[PDB]
Amino acid sequence: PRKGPVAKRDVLPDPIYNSKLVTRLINRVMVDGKRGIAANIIYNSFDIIKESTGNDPLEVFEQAMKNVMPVLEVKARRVGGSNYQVPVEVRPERRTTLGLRWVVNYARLRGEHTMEERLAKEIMDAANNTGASVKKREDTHKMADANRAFAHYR
Amino acid sequence: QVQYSGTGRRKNAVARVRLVPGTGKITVNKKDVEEYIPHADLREVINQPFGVTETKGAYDVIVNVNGGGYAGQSGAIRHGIARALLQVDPDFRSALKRAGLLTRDARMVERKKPGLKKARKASQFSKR
Amino acid sequence: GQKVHPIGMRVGIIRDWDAKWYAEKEYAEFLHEDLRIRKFIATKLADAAVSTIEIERAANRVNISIHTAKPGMVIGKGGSEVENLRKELNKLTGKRVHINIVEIKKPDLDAKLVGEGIARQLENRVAFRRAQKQAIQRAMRAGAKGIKTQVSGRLNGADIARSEGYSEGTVPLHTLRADIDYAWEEADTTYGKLGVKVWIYRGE
Amino acid sequence: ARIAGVDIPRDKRVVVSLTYIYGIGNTTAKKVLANVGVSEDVRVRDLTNEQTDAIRAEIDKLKVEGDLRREVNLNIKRLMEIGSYRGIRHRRGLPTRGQNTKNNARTRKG
Amino acid sequence: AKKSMIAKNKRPAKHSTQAYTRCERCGRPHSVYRKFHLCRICFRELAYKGQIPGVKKASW
Amino acid sequence: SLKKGPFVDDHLMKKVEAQQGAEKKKVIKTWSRRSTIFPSFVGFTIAVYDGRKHVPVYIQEDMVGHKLGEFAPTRTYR
Amino acid sequence: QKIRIRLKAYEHRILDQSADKIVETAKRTGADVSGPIPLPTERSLYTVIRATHKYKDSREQFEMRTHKRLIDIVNPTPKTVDALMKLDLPSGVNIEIKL
RNA sequence: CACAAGCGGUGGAGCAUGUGGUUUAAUUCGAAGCAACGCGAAGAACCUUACCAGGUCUUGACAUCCUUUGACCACUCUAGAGAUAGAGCUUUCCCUUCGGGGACAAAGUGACAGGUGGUGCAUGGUUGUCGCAACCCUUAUUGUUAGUUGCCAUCAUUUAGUUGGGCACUCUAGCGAGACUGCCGGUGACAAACCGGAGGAAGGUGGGGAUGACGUCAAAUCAUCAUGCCCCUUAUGACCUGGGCUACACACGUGCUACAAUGGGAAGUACAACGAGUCGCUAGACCGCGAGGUCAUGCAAAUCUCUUAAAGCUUCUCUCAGUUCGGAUUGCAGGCUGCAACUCGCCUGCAUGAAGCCGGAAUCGCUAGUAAUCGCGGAUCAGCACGCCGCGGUGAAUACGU
Ligand SMILES: [Zn+2]
Repeated sequence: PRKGPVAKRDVLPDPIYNSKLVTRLINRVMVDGKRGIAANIIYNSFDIIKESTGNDPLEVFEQAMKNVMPVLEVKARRVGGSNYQVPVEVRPERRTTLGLRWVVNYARLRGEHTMEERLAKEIMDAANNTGASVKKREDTHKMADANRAFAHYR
Repeated sequence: QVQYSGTGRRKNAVARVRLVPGTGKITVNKKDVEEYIPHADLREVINQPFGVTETKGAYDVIVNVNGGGYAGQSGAIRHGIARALLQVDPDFRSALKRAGLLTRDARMVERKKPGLKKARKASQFSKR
Repeated sequence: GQKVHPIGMRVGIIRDWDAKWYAEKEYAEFLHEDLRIRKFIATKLADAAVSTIEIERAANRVNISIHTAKPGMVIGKGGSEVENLRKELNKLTGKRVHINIVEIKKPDLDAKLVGEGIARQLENRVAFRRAQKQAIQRAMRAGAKGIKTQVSGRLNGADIARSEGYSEGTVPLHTLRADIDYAWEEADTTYGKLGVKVWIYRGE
Repeated sequence: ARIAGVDIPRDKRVVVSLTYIYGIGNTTAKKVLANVGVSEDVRVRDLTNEQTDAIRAEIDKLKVEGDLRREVNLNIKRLMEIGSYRGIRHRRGLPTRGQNTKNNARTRKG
Repeated sequence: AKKSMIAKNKRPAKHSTQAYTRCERCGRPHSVYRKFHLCRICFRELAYKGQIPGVKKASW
Repeated sequence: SLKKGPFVDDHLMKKVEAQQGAEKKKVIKTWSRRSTIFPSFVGFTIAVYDGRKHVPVYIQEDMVGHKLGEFAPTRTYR
Repeated sequence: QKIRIRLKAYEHRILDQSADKIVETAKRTGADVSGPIPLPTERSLYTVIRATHKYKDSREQFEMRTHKRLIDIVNPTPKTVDALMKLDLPSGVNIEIKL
C-alpha cells in the first residue's frame, strides 16, 4: 500500500500430509470455492504418482518444485517516457508462488481426459527436468542474464 | 456415570458436546460421524484437541448440533470438544491455548449495503 | 440536501411518538383519522398558538391533549368552547372524544412558536435582520444553551433568492443525547414563499 | 436402411442413435425401445435382425419422416395466406411471438 | 388533471381488475404502501415528526 | 385458453344470429377485437376497428379459431 | 391453565411495567402466576428512495419492532377474575385475555 | 482499489432491459461527462394514462354560498361499443312547545370552479457530488431473573419430545459485567506515538451500520406537494370505447445463459437464516407424464403453513465431437388469473435444434468470511422480475513499492 508493508497471510497445514505446500497447491487448483473437488483431485493425483513408478508423493513433488522455481526475474519499468526491462533478485515467497502457478497453469492445458491424469503426469515430467514449466523457467533465465545490458546501472 | 459437557459456536451453528470415557468414537444426531459429516477429512479437523492435549484417548463423544452448514458445524464441534476437555483437567488451558482451539471465530457474514451489488462489490462503471 | 431531520434522528431514542396507540387490522383507518383530526384543529390554532397535540385512544373513545399558551382564550368563558370542540370532533370521528388541555410554560423556548411568530413579522413588511436578532435575544433571556435561525427565499421582496441566519451559543447537532427542537414554517410578503427554520438547544 | 428413413449411426447406443431421425427426440426413443424390450448394452449397436425389424416396425406408427416436414411447411403456408398477423411476420424474418425487436432478431433475421 | 382522477378513483370500479390504490394525502399512484396507505415520500415525511406509531430509522 | 367455452360478445353474436336467415350484409361494424371466429361467422364481412378506422375482413373457413383482431393490424410500418 | 394473558407493545419499558402490575395484583390475591415469559420480538423493514425525482442509488431504511410478553395464571379464584378484569392502564399496549 | 501485485469480468455470440436514431395517428413527460442511460416506474393487456382516432357534456367529474326547499335511492326492461337516453314499485320528515334545524335530487343563479398548460434563470421544500471522536444500533464472550407455544441431560413410553416429569443444556429477552495502551520490554527529545509480550472470547477507533461542517456546480425536480407572475375557459376543462407507450435498415450502456469432463444424464443420502399469512398461507388423500385439479385439515401464529434449500457426498453411465455441450427460433396440444391474454401475460408437454470451441484496441470490481460461486424470502401485486431490497451455505490469490 502507501503506508508500508503488510502481513503474510498465515496458512493452515493440511492434516493428511501435514505440509503447508500441499495446502497452497489445493488452494491453487480450486475454482469458485469448491474445495472438496480440488482435494479429491490432488489426492487422486498423488495416489496415481505413488502407484505408478513412485516412491512417495512428497519427495517427487518437492523435487519437481525445486526444478521449476525461478531464481532470476526481470521487471519492465518506466523512467520518464521510455520503458525498458531490468533483472532483479527474487524473494522466497514469490518463488514458490510462481512455481505453483506455472505448474497448475500448464497442467490445465495438457489435453487428456482428467485433471488428475494431467497433474500427476505433469509434475512427474517436471521432476525429471521436462515439461513446459521447466521451459518457462529457462525462458525467464534467458530473458534475464541478457537484458542485464540496460540494467547494469539501474 | 460421570460425564463432561461443553458448548461450541461457529458461524450460525451451535453444538452441545458430551465427553464420556470409552474407546474413542463420536456419534452426532443418532448417526455415526463417518456418515453425518462424510465429506473427506473434516473429521481430522475435529479430532485435533485429542491430538494436542489429553493425548489422545479414550472418550466416546456424543454431540447435538443444529444450524449452519457442514463445515461450520464441525468447527463448532471442535470448539465444544476443546471446552469439555478443559473442563476435565484445568491443566490443559496452556497446550490448548497455544494452538488456538479455545477461541470463538467471530467471522460472520457481512451485511449488504444499499446501492451496492453485494457487501462490497459495486456496479460496472464507464468514464463516458 | 445534506442534513437529517433533527427530531427524526432522535425519535425512539430520547423522545417518544406524538401518537401512542397500538392497533393491527385497524391501522390505516386510525392513521388517517389522526391526520384528519390534526389537520382540522389548525382552525383554532390560527389564533390560540397551539404547539403539539397528543392522540391516544381506547376501546371506542379518543383521548386528546393539546399544548397551548392561551388557556382561557381556548376554553371559553365558563367552558363554552371545549364543548364546541368535542361536539364538532364527534361529527368526524363518530366516537367519544375527551380533550385534556395542557398549558405551556416558557413559550419563547419552543421552535414552532418562535418560528411562527418571527414568520408573521415578514408578512407585515418588517426587515428580517432584526426579527431574527430579537428572536434569539428573547430566547436567550429565558435561558437556553443555544439557538439558530435561518430565513430563505426572495428577501426584501426582491430578485434572486439567497439565505442567511444568525447563531447564539452552541447548538451541537451530532450529539444524540442533546434534546434539541426544530420546526419549519412559511409565509409571504408579496413575492413567492419564504422558509423559516429554527433550532433551540435546551440541555439534555 | 438403416433402421428407419436413412442411416442411424454406428458405434453409439440405440437410445441416442435413434435421435437422428427427424421426429424422434429423447423420450420418444425411450418409449419406442420400451414397447419392445431392447436395452442399450452397452455403448454400441450390435443388434439382431429381429431387433432391427422390431424397432423398425414400430417407428412406422409415428410421423418421423419427410411426412412431418410437409405438415409443418403447409402449416406456415396456411398461416401466411389468410390474414394473417403471424404470417405477415413469417414473411419478414421478424419474431412472430412478440419480442420487442431491439436485438431479438439476430436469430430471426441474421 | 389530478382532481377528477381522485374522484374517479373513489367511485366503485367498472370491473374487478380496475381498482387501484392511490396515496391519501396526495394522489400519487406510484409506490404506495398498503399497510399505511401512504406513498413513497409522505412516509419519509411523517416518520419524522413521530406521527406514524411504530416506524423509526433502522441500522444494524 | 378459454376451455370453458370460447368467447364471443353478446352484441356481435346477437347481430350474427339476426342475419343467420338469408344472404348477408357487409354492415356488421363492431369494435370487439377480442372475439373469436365461431364457425357461423363464415361468408359474412365483419368490420374491425383498428384504433383509427373500420377495416372489412371477409371470413373464409381456414380462419375459424383465430380472433377478429388478427386480421386488422394497427402499426403501419412502411 | 384455564386463564392466560398476552401483551404486545412497541416499548419494552411500558411492556415490563404493565406486566409487573398484573403479576403483582394477581399474586396479591392468589398464588402461582407463571413468570412474564418473553416472546421473540417480530421486526419489519421498509426501504425507500429519499429523493423526489431521481437518484435511485441512495436510500433510507425504516423498521417497526413489536415486543411480546406472555403470562399464564394457575388456580384462579372468584376474586382474581374481579381484581384482574378491572385494571386497565396504560394506553398503547395490547391486552388479550383468553381462557 | 488511484497505480503497482493479483483473482474474476466487460468488449466477440444468443436473449432480457434502458437510451439515441429513424418510423408513426400517437410512438405521452422528465433525467444528458464523472455526479443521464434495470433512472422517476417497489409491477403498461382494460385501469394506471398525461398521448392518438372516433362518440359525447358545458355552474360542470370535484368545493362554498343563496332561494324554491328539504328526507337523495337503489332495482327491473328495451336501444346503444359504451358514455347515455326512453319506460316501470318509488328518492318520502328520523326536532317539535304547532312556530325550526341535519342528510339531499333538480332547477335557478351567478359569484365561481377546473388545468400533469409556461417559467427549477422568480421561489419554499426535498436530493446528487467534491466527501473529528464519544453518547445510539447490530455482531463476538458470560452472570442473574423467567421457562411457554422453546429445550430433553438423569427416568418409562410410543411413529416421534409425545405423555408423565424437569428448566440442567440450547433458545428466547429484560437487567448487569467485559477492552481502558489497562499492566510488562525496547525505540524515540524522558514527551506524544510506534514495535513485542502476558492474560483473556476479543487488543490497539475488535467487525459493520446510522450520523455528511462553512461551501462548490444559476447541478436536479412547477409531474409527489405547495406557490409569485403569465396563459386557456361551449375548452389546454370533463365522460366513453379502441389503439400507441411493446413500433425496427442501425448505434451506445447495464445484465442473464453458455462455448463443456473441475462437465452433461439416472438413482440414493445430508446440512441454514432472514421474512409472510383471513377471505390469506394449505396439511393430507386421490386423479393427471407435467404445469395443475377435487374432496378436505390446522392456523389471526416460538403452537399450523409457506419450507424435504441448492451447490455438497455416494454409486452407474457417457469419451474430446459443434457432441448425450448450448437452448435461441418455429409447429401442435394444454393449464392459471381475469368480464376479456390478437396487437401484448406467465407456466407445461411432445417435436425442431441457431450462433457460440474463451473473445483486438481499450476498459471495470475487489484488501477476508471479502472476491468468486449457490440457493431462499418480500415490497409492489388477480396475474406478471434475468430488476431491486435482505438472508445464509462453500470459500481463495496477492500487496516488493509511490
Ligand atoms: Zn403521499
